Amino acid sequence: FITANSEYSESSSFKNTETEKSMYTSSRYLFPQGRIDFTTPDSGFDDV
Amino acid sequence: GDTLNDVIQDPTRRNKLINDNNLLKGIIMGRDGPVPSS
Repeated sequence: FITANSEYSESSSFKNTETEKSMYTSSRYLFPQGRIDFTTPDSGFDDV
Repeated sequence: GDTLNDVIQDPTRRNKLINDNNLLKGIIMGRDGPVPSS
């Protein structure tokens, strides 16, 4: 004499992305010409 | 096409070569490495 029905459907979804980037550049141009010296009294040299 | 001969025969060029290369100066062998003497 009677019929009954029930349904229950549940769903879940999840996504997660993490991105990291890093860059570094170092340039050095070294163009020497020479060296200059001064004489300290402890050296004992006549040019002081 | 000059060579070392043309440099050496000219006193100005010969002395420029000697001076710019520290050819009259010894080398200090320090613990940090060799350095030309003044």
